[PDB]
Amino acid sequence: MVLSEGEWQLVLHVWAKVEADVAGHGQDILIRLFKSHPETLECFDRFKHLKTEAEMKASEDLKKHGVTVLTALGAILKKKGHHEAELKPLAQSHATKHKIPIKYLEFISEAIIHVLHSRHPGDFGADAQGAMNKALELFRKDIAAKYKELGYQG
Ligand code: HEM
Repeated sequence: MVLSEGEWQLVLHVWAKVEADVAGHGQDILIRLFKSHPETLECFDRFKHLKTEAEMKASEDLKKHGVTVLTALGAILKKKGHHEAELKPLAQSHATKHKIPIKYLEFISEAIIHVLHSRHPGDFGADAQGAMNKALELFRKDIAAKYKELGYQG
């Protein structure tokens, strides 16, 4: 994959909006993931009992984890594909400790796209959606290659 500089700019321009309310984006993303693909909730021992959207919005622990996820993702996107150093510790933990399959990274990618549409209509048009899709796909493909370098099938 090779994104155009334009595509990267579309990505980073919408990312600036995410940065204006990182915790709100993070909550909405994790909640949308858990709603759309409930099996994913089982991966979080401390959260896995939460039932309703309002319950999840009140979890300080879920909100903190959202920030943690989006901070790491932000640093990776800003590398414009030159993210081997940032991916390594993340592949390590997600392959070996959390045991997350690549398909669940696909599920969270869908949730990111939904939330960006939900919070930023007018500024998340087809072109920005396409560029964000491509950046997230690159991320997932590169993680999957890292898993295999560690000897794991993601
Ligand atoms: C954009 C995609 C993702 C990013 C950037 C991301 C990032 C992170 C970061 C930075 C951490 C803490 C440090 C670490 O353990 O490596 C973490 C922990 C974790 N991640 Fe992810 N992650 C993503 C997707 C997922 C998905 C889809 C799942 C499960 C469905 C998952 C499950 C977990 C779990 C279980 C932990 C440990 C949580 C805790 O006990 O506090 N991750 N992730």
